[PDB]
Amino acid sequence: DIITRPTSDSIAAVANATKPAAVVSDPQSMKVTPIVNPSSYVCNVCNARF
Amino acid sequence: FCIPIPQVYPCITARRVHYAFTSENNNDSLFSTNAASIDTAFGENAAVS
Repeated sequence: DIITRPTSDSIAAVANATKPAAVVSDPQSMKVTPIVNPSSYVCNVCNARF
Repeated sequence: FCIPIPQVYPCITARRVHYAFTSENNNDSLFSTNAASIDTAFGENAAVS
């Protein structure tokens, strides 16, 4: 069995105040495509693709 | 082939990923760069030969 005593209002306010965005969009981002192509999947034994 | 466009001011360039590049100097067809400007700051600073 579990319970959850909610945190005090004060500390919650402080914590929510400081929350930078984890995913920001900027034009200079050092883009790198996937190493393996995610589109096609090849049967490693009979080379049949899907 | 992919080539950066020469710029006329010191800019901030993003790190890029390149794969292809030849083995000799096959660049003779290039005539000039930034002809209308006063100087090429970052890119290939080609001038009239």
